[PDB]
Amino acid sequence: SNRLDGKVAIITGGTLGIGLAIATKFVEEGAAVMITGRHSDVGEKAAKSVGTPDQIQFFQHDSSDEDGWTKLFDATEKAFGPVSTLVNNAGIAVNKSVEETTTAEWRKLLAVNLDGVFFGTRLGIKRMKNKGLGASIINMSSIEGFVGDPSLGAYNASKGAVRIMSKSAALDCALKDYDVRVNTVHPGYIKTPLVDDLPGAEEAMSQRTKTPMGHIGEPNDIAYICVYLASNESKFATGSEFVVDGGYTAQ
Amino acid sequence: SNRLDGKVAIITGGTLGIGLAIATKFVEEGAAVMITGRHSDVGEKAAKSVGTPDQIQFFQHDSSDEDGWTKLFDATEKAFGPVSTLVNNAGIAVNKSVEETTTAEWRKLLAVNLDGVFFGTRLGIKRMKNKGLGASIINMSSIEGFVGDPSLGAYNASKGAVRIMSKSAALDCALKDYDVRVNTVHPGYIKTPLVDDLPGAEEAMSQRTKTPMGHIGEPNDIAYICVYLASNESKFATGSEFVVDGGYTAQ
Ligand SMILES: [Mg+2]
Ligand SMILES: [Mg+2]
Repeated sequence: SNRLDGKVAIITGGTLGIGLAIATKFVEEGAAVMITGRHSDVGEKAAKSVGTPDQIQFFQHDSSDEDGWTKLFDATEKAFGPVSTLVNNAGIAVNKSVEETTTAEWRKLLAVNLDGVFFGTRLGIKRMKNKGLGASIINMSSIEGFVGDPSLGAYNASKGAVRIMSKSAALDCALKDYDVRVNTVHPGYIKTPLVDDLPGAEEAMSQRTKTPMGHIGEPNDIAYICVYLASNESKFATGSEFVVDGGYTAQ
Repeated sequence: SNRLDGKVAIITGGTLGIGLAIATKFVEEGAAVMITGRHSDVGEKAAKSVGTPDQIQFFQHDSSDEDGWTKLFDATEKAFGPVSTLVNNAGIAVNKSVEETTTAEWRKLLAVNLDGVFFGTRLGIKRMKNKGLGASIINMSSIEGFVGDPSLGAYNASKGAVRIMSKSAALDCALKDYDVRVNTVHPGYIKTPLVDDLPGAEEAMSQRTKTPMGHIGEPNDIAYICVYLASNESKFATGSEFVVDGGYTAQ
């Protein structure tokens, strides 16, 4: 289909789940991809599973590591040429209400879910602007960027932050004619091995009072909207929020 | 009209502008008030200007100071009895795009605008739940919790964070029957001495492409919605955002 002909993408947290599905579909559509993750055993196997080194490689990185972002961009460009596309997908969760969140939990979650997305967005603008690449920054979020969950307080803070920060970046890039778009993607519940590892989680998420479709999604649901946003098909979309949630936020 | 009969309020950043107007109207409506600010020269004059120590006192505090929060709730309880009402109003600005934000600027602004609001909200829930106080946490925000501004990147992140974190807190308090409401307030542009000191700032904010009313607001515009939210008049309002912006976000 070649919908991402010539694109060079970084996908943070690309070795598992949603990130891995995005990476897989990006390679299928002609993009060269650098996936990141915390563990080199998982990451090297993930890249080889998707394609050859001319298509996809792994780079070990914690998205909260500001200095490592520079090496990540350098390694990606050395492998594949100038980066056109950044998917800020790496994220973690803390299962606590605001009331029950420790300051250590707060700082750990914000380091990945907010600081890391800031570091990637800021550096991506600088490295991606003014190169005629049709550059696109896709900031992964979730339904928790729109609605509260009583037991995801810090997570809610991080997703609301990325939702509105992304609009600021989108506007600055558009007003300055940078040729960089910035958008957010908001999955509802998505089946991954990690959800499968939590007894009863999918069953609770599939209740009609949570997901009206009565089931949860799959990683390719998020990969397909990310192909659209990375592609030049979405060249007029910037500062927007794309929800794929089985009806969660419609009620 | 005694709309805040018996209430005991903490107002962070209560020595200037919006915070001082909220403190003034809260005292008029029968609340006891502890205002905070950085500077004891400003804060002691401000409290004395509003009322007697039985009505209003000052407590020196940086809202980023986690231990100081414990001291502030202790001092307010000692002065006035159990705290019923918290206005998280302290905030700062950085005039930078996401691209042009330094990490130091990012961490300085989030320390006040996000961590400080988290510290206050978390402690407020713990100290005001289950006391029959009609407790209310008002998290101050702005139009930049809804829309991007290309030159307020970190500020946008902080306001989006507080917007959705406040919904999480509202839901958990409601579900647990804590008798604590949490809401956000979103001023547009407000005339203050700080705006008056920057030639042409008010004129630019008053252009119809910014504020459709063709002028900016005043601190009492925000004080009046805060009286409503602190009062038992708003006992069914929780998890909501209240915008007072001259039409800014309507276009
Ligand atoms: Mg090949
Ligand atoms: Mg709903």
